Amino acid sequence: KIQDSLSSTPSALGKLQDVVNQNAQALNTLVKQLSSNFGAISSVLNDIL
Amino acid sequence: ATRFASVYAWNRKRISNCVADYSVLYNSASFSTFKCYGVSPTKLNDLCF
Repeated sequence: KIQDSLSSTPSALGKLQDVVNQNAQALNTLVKQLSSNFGAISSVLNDIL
Repeated sequence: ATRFASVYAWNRKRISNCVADYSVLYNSASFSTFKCYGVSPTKLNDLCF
């Protein structure tokens, strides 16, 4: 039943999917903040220099 | 240009697909005020637009 429930139901692993997802969102959010301008003339550091 | 357009109907000459020798702008002294926002007023030659 564990084999079938985990293979079939994607939300069954939500407690682990949320931690991996929060880390993926935290790093993806951090990189999108590297894509965020924050009030500067440009968000890209190599072009600013 | 020998003659330019007036300030209400100012011309708009788009430049593309060539090499832009910004040296004639950077080293020139006839420009009374070169007070330049956005990018550095001297080292224009090291960017692609």
